[PDB]
Amino acid sequence: DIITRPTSDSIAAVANATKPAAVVSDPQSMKVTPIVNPSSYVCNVCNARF
Amino acid sequence: FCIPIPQVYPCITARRVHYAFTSENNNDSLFSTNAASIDTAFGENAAVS
Repeated sequence: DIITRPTSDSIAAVANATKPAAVVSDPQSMKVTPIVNPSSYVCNVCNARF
Repeated sequence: FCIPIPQVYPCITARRVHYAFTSENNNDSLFSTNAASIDTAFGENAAVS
């Protein structure tokens, strides 16, 4: 069995105040495509693709 | 082939990923760069030969 005593209002306010965005969009981002192509999947034994 | 466009001011360039590049100097067809400007700051600073 579990319970959850909610945190005090004060500390919650402080914590929510400081929350930078984890995913920001900027034009200079050092883009790198996937190493393996995610589109096609090849049967490693009979080379049949899907 | 992919080539950066020469710029006329010191800019901030993003790190890029390149794969292809030849083995000799096959660049003779290039005539000039930034002809209308006063100087090429970052890119290939080609001038009239």
